[PDB]
Amino acid sequence: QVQLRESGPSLVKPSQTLFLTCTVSGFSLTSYSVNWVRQTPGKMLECLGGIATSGSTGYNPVLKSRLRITKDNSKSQVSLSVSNVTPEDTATYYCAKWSSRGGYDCGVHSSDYSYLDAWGQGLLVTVSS
Amino acid sequence: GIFPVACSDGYGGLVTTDPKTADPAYGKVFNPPRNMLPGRFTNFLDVAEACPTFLHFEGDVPYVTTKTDSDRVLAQFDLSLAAKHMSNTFLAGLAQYYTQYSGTINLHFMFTGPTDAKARYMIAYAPPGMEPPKTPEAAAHCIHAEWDTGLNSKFTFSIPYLSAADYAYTASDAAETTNVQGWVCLFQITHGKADGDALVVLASAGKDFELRLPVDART
Amino acid sequence: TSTGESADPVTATVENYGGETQVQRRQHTDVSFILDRFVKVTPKDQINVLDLMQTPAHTLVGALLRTATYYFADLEVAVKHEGNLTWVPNGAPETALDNTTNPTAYHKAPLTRLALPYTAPHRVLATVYNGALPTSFNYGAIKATRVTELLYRMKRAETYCPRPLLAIHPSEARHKQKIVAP
Amino acid sequence: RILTTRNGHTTSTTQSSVGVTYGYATAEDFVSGPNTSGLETRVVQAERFFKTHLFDWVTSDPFGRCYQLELPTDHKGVYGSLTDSYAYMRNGWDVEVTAVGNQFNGGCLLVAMVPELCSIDKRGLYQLTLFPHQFINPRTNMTAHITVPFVGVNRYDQYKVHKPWTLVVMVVAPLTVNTEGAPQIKVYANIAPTNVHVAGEFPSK
Amino acid sequence: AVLTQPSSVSASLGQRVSITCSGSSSNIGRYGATWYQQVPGSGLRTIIYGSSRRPSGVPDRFSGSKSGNTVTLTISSLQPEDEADYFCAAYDISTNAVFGSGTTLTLL
Amino acid sequence: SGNTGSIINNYYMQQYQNSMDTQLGWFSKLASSAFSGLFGALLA
Repeated sequence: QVQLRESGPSLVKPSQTLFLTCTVSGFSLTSYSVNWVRQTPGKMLECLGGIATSGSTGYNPVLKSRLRITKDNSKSQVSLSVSNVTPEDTATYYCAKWSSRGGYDCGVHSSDYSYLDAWGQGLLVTVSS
Repeated sequence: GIFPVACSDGYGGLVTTDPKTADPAYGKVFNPPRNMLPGRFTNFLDVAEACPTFLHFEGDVPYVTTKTDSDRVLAQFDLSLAAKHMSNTFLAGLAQYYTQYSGTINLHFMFTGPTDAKARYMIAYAPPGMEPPKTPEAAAHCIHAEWDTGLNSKFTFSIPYLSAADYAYTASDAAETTNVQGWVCLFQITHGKADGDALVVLASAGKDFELRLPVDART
Repeated sequence: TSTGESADPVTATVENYGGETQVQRRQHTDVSFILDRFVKVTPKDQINVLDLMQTPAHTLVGALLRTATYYFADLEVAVKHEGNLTWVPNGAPETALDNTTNPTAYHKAPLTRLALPYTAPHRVLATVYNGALPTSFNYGAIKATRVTELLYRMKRAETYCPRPLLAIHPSEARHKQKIVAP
Repeated sequence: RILTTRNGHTTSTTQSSVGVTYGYATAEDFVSGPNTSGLETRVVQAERFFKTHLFDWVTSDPFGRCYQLELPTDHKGVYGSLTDSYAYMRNGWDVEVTAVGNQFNGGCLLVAMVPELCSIDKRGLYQLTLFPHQFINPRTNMTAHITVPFVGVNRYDQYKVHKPWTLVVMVVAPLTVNTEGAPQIKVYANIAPTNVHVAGEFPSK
Repeated sequence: AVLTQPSSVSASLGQRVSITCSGSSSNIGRYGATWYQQVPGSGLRTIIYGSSRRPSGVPDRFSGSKSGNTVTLTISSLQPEDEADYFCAAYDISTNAVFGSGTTLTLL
Repeated sequence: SGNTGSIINNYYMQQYQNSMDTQLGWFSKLASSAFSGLFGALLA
């Protein structure tokens, strides 16, 4: 069955790079893209971006220049990076799968014929000074 | 008597860029014949115009994957040769050394999807006066081109150089913040079953890309 | 004589009552001669751009350049320097000035005179601009370890659209200046 | 000396004028240069007069009074939306200013289109006749007619950043003469953009 | 969160619940929005995609429709397993999706 | 043309001496258009 396990660091000091990963399991990353969406404490959702099956990907325009997403096509895990975290980046971080080959940008969040069916359990990233 | 001359107090030093041909040492050396040799290019922008190279998009790829929604925007980039999207092409790598260009940069788009899936894209140049376009409907007005995929996939476009100055800089100095040469765009106005089907892009010089005032840079 | 104010030039010619006007010899008041002279310009120590507007306002070439809005000039800079100075073209990187490939020159003599060609992007330059002039009105820039004095020349100038010129306003009538005499 | 003028479908006729004044040229210079790649497209529906109210000079108004309208001002309809909807616009100006003297007001007035004017200083006004001017004395005439071509370092000018021509209408004769004449003489301006061209279209909203 | 959501709505079992999500001309109407669900303590699921469809694996009692610039989620029957946060999310012309606040739906 | 004497031609070509103008396709024409003639009959 398809499932997404996300491993990352928690409790890290602000102004530092964040290395998150979403080990993908159950299917080939080449056939389904993955998108990253976060949830700040309480109730909100600020789309971060995603990586298509192909190398080309996209990010949130207001949060771009501090996001870089790589893809180990063999280990089947996709990674995030956040350049410099601030006490407000704290959120619940998810990784999600689209049903079509390319869903890299925030455009996959609202689509006529494509959805995000598989979601990871989500990691809570805490940063504070 | 002897012929008098007045050695000028000035302009006797080495300019370092002066037609001067240094005087002769160890002459009468006939180098081996190097005539009729292949791949000889007299000047640059003859290779750039003729051998197109890829452009750089998000994730370090030369292609922009078609999104699955019917109407969406693709890769939009500033026009100046220092644009992260052209940071890895021969054209920008060479125009780095020159201070101002005066020519139409030429873009080649070729479709790599299977014959199963068609798609129809458009590219629209937007002058530097107002915010770039964000939708095909709001971008059809400026100079644009539309094309369908078919047996022949390569569709060129000649990005028109039109500016208020006969030449235009190739290095965007930090003073300004919205590029004075305007943005180009690439839109999904509609596609068939092609989702995540790569459209590789190319760059080149046009029929008149003239480059002048070569300068140095740390690179 | 007696014409309306239609902004049309009218000249008496000093013969409209008697006598005949002499054959005035007109030379070295044209725009090339009077603008071909050198002019010291206060130079920023170790780095400075060549903007003809940097010339002092109260000077022959300075004022007779500010008299015209648009001017095309090839410039013959004559710099006194302490070490190798380099001259980058008009649209060039700050880091590019400190290079040997870009034209620099070696300390050879009292002063090193460079013929710097007209390297601006615009059709012609401007002395006043609607909206400080744009940063694009330049003849490159130069950079030495120190520059003791700078000198511009406007070679083969061709100017357009005259601008108001001003003379010093005397405090009393017929303002007098001490003239050279034995 | 009737001068009937015409631009597009708007015509201005003056019963008593002194003569049109060309400035710096008689016709426009070369249009489709090397920069715009020949994508220039001439607009002809935009060459029409527009009325623009300007200062009202009274007896209390001293010699130095200068009122300069930055040239091209806000416009409605063709040539107003155009600058908003096009990039790198070019146009020569035909300018007209009319002050009703009534023939008993001998106060003179000087109107001169100046090249990228920048708030000309009190000293500068004396040698301000160098620019194309018609100085209208109400006894002699009630209107001023000047025409000038597009003059800038740039081949085409983005009117959204800077404006090349500026009307400068100053009271050359000190004060004004109101010896049983007009109480105050308000001056208007029939400006008319002639020979206009545009280069690039904007992405519209 | 940059869209209009009607706080939290409630109803009893076997009652029809309609949650409206009101956006703007650029964000909604051009493209139909999507509807998520988040059980307190667990992750996000997709309930409506394309503003009017269902993902397979979701029961038929969820129905959404789009009108003008507002969409609406209609639970034709409520069940104990349908209590959770409901977010509406939609792609804005700014190239960044704009999310609702979450219509906690509490069963009585 | 300008201030120069130098009856001998420049050693360097014109191209390396200065820059070259490129073609496409007044005030001395205004001074000579000057209304010198007197408006009315000179007598005596």
